[PDB]
Amino acid sequence: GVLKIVKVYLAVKRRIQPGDKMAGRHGNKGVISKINPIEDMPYDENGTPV
Amino acid sequence: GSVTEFLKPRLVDIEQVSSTHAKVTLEPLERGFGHTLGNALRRILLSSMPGCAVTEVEIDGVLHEYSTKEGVQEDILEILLNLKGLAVRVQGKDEVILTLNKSGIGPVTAADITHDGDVEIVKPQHVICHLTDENASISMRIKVQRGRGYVPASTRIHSEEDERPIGRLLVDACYSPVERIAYNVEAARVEQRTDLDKLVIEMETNGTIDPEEAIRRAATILAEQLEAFVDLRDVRQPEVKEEKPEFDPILLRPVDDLELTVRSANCLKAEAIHYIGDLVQRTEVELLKTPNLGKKSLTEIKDVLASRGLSLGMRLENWPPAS
Amino acid sequence: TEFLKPRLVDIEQVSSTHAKVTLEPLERGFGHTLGNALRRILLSSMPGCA
Amino acid sequence: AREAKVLRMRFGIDMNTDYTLEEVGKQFDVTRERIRQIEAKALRKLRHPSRSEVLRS
Amino acid sequence: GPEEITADIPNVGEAALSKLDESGIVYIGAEVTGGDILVGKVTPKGETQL
Repeated sequence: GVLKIVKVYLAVKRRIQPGDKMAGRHGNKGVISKINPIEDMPYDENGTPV
Repeated sequence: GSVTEFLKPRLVDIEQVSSTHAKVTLEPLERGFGHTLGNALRRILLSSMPGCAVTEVEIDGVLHEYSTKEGVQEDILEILLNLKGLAVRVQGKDEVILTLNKSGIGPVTAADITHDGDVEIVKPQHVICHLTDENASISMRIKVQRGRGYVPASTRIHSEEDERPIGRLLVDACYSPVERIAYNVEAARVEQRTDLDKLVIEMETNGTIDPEEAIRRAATILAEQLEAFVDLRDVRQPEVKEEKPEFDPILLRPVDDLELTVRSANCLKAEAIHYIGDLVQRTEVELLKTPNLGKKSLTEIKDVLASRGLSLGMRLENWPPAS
Repeated sequence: TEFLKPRLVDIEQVSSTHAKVTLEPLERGFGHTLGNALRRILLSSMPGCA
Repeated sequence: AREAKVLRMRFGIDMNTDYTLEEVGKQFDVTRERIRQIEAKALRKLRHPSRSEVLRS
Repeated sequence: GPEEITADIPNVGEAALSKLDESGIVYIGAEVTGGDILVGKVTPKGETQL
């Protein structure tokens, strides 16, 4: 072609946005829905949520 | 007003099992209320809680968070993650800067941090780094603030520090001091009646907060939110924003948008000239009497003003309407 | 530093008995907290004669 | 009119062929500088409106 | 004509030098978002008529 070129390596970090294709190990396909705070998720006799 | 009976709840024994685990029991409670206040207090505690957390970290010799440093067994990211779970208790501030200098062989814990008279560290044994060689040395500045409800670095794209040096590394914030929250109803053996319950609240925190202010602040939030449930005037918003700019919108921008020399910027900042709305209506006569402003600075102003189309020393006696 | 207050308040009475009330400005979980709380109060903790 | 036509004719808009200071100075009696004076004054008028300002970019 | 890598990009503000150096290349470690400039580059083109 011609002349000089410039490459720029930039790094981004993405979180688990609602819609990411996440699956298990037994063909357990799935798509993340919503986000759902910890304050309103199924818990037991202890503080441990899910 | 003269109806109903009802009762009142009160705090009893706060069994402090450990510095992180605690138990808050509320004995004077009925059956309906004792099981109703459970979810309310639980949700407000597992979220709507203050606490302190690290937001920014500036380390010497490190530009971005994807780099490393000589003599450090852990990379920068790991160090940042170790600073994520840093138990800090600030006395009476909303922003504190903790300096951390440490050299020589050995692990760098939270004890190596310069002990401040305002900052109270719960666990000074918290692993932060692992210096290998004896010639290795690290010096970082940690910024701790007081907030609520997560809020990572992705939320603030650039709404803080217009410049912000390259050295500053942004870290996610875990404000909520409460880890887990559970509660049990249980029949209360109140030496009085027979049909009463004692809402036992099992709590687990990081030790950066005591059950006292925790439960009281939570109930305070619940009360303040129930305050709007009294009267219901159905207040609407007036809206109807005005849509007719009398002057050019550019005059609403500061002098920093002019993009000029430092000296001229200091002169405008010393002459009480913040926006360009004042500089655009300031004659050269007043600019000549300005300290440290010669021919170069004046030519600089007229060139950076005429380029944007505007002029110098005009008149528009409509400043500033009309909020 | 603290929290905000609900400002937009609407109430429509589909008669003298049936009614609907909406409050817009609210944080996470608060809608459900006050929801369940008021629900548990209105369904038993209310006086009245029968 | 003696300013709209001036700016219009000088920079040549909505009339195809654009003219110079001389061809406009002859059709308006006073030659050169005078027609340039008004041409400059018109530019002075456009220092407040934001339409063309934002149209710039 | 040839295309050069410079920082003298036409129609730019203070955001130019904000992320870019004296040459026209973004500093290593700078935070960039959708819209920012990474490499200053200009291409020659006269005529245009206007």
